[PDB]
Amino acid sequence: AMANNSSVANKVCLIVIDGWGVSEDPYGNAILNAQTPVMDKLCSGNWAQIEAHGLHVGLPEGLMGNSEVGHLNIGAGRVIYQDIVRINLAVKNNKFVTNESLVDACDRAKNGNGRLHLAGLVSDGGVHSHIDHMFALVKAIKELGVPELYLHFYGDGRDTSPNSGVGFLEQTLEFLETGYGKLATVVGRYYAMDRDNRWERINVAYEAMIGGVGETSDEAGVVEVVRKRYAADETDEFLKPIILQGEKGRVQNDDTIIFFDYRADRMREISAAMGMDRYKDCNSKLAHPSNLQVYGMTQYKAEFPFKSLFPPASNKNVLAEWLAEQKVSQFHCAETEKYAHVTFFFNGGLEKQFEGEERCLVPSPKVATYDLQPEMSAAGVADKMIEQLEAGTHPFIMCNFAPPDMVGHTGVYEAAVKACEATDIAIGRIYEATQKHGYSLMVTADHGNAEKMKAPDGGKHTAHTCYRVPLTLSHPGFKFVDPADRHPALCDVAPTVLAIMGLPQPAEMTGVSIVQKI
Amino acid sequence: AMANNSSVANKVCLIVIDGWGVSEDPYGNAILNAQTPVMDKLCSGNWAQIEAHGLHVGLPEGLMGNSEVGHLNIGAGRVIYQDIVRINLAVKNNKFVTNESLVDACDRAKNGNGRLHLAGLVSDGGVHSHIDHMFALVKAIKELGVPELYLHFYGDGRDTSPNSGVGFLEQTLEFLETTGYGKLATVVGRYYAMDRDNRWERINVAYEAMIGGVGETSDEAGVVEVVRKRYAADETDEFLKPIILQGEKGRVQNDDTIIFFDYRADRMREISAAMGMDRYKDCNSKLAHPSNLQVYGMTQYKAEFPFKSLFPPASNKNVLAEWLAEQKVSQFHCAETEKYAHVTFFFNGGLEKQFEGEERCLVPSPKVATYDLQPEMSAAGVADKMIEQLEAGTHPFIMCNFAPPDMVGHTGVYEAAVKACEATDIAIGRIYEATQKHGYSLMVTADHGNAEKMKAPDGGKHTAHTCYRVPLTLSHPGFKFVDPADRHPALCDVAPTVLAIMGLPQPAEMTGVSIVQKI
Ligand SMILES: [Cl-]
Ligand SMILES: [Cl-]
Ligand SMILES: [Cl-]
Ligand SMILES: [Cl-]
Ligand SMILES: [Mn+2]
Ligand SMILES: [Mn+2]
Ligand SMILES: [Zn+2]
Ligand SMILES: [Zn+2]
Repeated sequence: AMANNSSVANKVCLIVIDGWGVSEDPYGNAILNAQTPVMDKLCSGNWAQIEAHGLHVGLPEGLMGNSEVGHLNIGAGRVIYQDIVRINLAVKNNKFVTNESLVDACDRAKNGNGRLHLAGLVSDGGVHSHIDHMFALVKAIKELGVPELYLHFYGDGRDTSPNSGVGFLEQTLEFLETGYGKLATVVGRYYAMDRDNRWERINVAYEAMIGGVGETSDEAGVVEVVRKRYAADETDEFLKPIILQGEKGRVQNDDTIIFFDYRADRMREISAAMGMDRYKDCNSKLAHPSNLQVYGMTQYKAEFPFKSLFPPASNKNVLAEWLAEQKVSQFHCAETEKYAHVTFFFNGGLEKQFEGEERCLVPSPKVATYDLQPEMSAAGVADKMIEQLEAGTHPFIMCNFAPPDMVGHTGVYEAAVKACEATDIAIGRIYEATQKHGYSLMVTADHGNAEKMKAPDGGKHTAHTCYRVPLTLSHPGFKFVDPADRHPALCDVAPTVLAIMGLPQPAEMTGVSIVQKI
Repeated sequence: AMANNSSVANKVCLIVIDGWGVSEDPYGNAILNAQTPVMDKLCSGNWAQIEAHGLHVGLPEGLMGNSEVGHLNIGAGRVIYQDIVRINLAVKNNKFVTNESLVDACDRAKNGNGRLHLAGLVSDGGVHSHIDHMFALVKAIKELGVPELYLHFYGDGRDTSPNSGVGFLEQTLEFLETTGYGKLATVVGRYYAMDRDNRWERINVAYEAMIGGVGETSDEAGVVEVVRKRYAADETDEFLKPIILQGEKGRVQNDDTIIFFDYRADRMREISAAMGMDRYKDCNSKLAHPSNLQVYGMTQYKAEFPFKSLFPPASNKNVLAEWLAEQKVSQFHCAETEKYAHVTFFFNGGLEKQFEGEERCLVPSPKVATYDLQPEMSAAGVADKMIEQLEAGTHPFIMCNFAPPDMVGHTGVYEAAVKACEATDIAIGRIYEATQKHGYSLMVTADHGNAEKMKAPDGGKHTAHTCYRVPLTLSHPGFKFVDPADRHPALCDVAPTVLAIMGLPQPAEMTGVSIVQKI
């Protein structure tokens, strides 16, 4: 128990059903078709339906939700953005020109020797990078007034077929006359983007960038150089270096460099060769430049000192942390299959247990597949939550219910039906104890699943869905309201909890409470 | 980092493959049939095959392993038993006579009014209890010299047939006259004694039979005839209304002591709480509640109860993670999401505690509907993180789990299971190469089998774990495997062996043995 447990206005019990979405279509919908009298009552009158997929939860548009994202967003009281979504939003919304690390890098160049470099995979493959990110960067760098910009083009031959490079090269050249920036290197990813510690490969790109070791060319003719490579059966992935500009186009002493790939695994070696001691591993006859600073689109290794344009989200003052800071104790409970989700992920994506936080794990059943015991261990989770309600120790308690997602993944419709009936029973037992012991009950889900067990052709559908999830509230003194500018979403669950409890909301929660007092 | 990291003789990398068993049968064997050159080499020459099922890992005889049992036993360096196994062993090896809580209860009776009660379900059902356990308690209590012992018989009709109770009753009566000691005091159906839905009006019937003799009077000579008459009236074992023997002397009285012998908690919480706490209020009984009772349970029924238990939960002190921290040696635990709990909560002894110097790493599992769509799962990422720790050299003990063989094995797709095992072997190869570059000894084991048996005999899918042995490998050529003196080697021997290789002391709580020998 924590010192301020008494100051709380309302004690709250939060049930996160796993894989329970709202769909009015009955075909293969195990939730609609199950006997679910408890949720039928809670999901009536004052209840909301909130988004748990796509950009509402920080995922690419149209992509289904999942347990890790779902619990992260539920616990955070804000949208947790996947890296790609963050960068594409920055491009769409012209946010690079005020990006803290990009501004820092351009200030560095401006107060120094004026020289900046851009390096990465240049194609529309979208696995490691996108040319659109490089274009957005060039435009921002120009607007920020950097004197000299050079581009190092790593040719793509795996994510964009082996003969498209000549087109991305032509596109880049045409782009640059913008009227700003100069192409300095072309080399295949086989050399620049090795991830198997074959530093003799890395050395070709390192020497190309530092020393101009390669075939000399200029903007005029560079496409013909590449065509000559194609005719000799040397494709994009494997292009040996082509050198444009002269020493001025090389990565020199005091220069600043930005890698624009957002996937770390194939950038660790080249970035480390430029900005740390791995140049020693290259065995280059060239001298390593002094006083370089390297920036990455994202964090490539925690051990690296490089600043990142989009570093890992700090995720400060998630609900669990804020309650501890407010001196309010809490309880998190799940069975084994979702135990990590209510702990590691619910608490912001890190291994941390906060002062006053008590955790409880219920063993999952030992069966080959969960359709053989569709009720799983929902009953035992219910037992532990009822025990906490009778104690009354913790003003905020929460649990996860596993059956709908885990049985949903089997594709067995009748098993999913039994799973939803057992889950509804457990919810009813918790609800009756909340009403006897003075807790307000909120039921949600992290994403849907069991409401869609059949594909259109009548076969199994074993995946999560994009349907909305419920949000219920037993307290009669509140009414659900929508946000001003967007649909309600999981980021709004935690702000709302705090409102009911009568606690302050931290600035870091950019979600909003979606209830009003009445 | 930690202060004695440099004192270790050998740094150890422990890989726990999930669901990788040893079977020579090629039929449906995705492990054997997959291309696995790395594990084929590690599992040659000096290597061992160790047990991961049944009593070797604390489970009932013949029962397959699972990830919680396996990671518990691997982490603990001892057999982590299941309540049932512990009690059955105690009966076989005459250990009730020296059970600490049983002796406490018998000393209480002996120093007090001399009166002790046994209460539970009397049948061979084996779900909630076993009559063999009750007989063993009678024999031990007699040997301990308790003056008076009374038995309260809850009739079984759910875990055994509805008209079998007369046999268990006859058996019990003959048994008591074989011990010249102990008296049957009550017969009442589990419908009353063993409710688990808070129907306190049912609990009260049993409570009043035990406390005040509310029921039908009988004696040893008559009880069988009474029960048979119940049967003729369509009242079977589960629903027997109370039968009262010995009169008041057989009742639960002031200052009496009572032992419940069921090992399953869910149906004992109500009657035991009625006797030993405040739920007698809920019974609304006409009888006064007795003063100064003491209640003992076969096992712990609820943490909130003050009751001593004959077999309380394992303390699990000085598991490997705690012991390494106590020796001021740092450590690293890594897994992907599906097995992250197993390398943390379970590996460390079944609790939420992170010890000083322990660094943890969770690798996201792939977001696919079912894992046969990406059978390599995230084995490569786990390997990337282990290789980063091996290059750093910070932690003298590092360990990881590889999920694919178990999780893909559960899909029953043979070719996907094969791909899972090939990816697992590749990841192992990359780790092995890192341990040789950076001066670690490599040990590979598994928590139980799965993928070595993907097809049932009829050609259908086999999605379950198995009872096959698992490997234990060691790259250090200074040691040879040696079997234990008195049993097959098992998962409980993995942790002691690690310590032996690292040159560290072994805590007394690790009752496993190192199964290597210095050369
Ligand atoms: Cl790739
Ligand atoms: Cl933040
Ligand atoms: Cl039962
Ligand atoms: Cl112990
Ligand atoms: Mn799922
Ligand atoms: Mn398994
Ligand atoms: Zn989920
Ligand atoms: Zn396992």
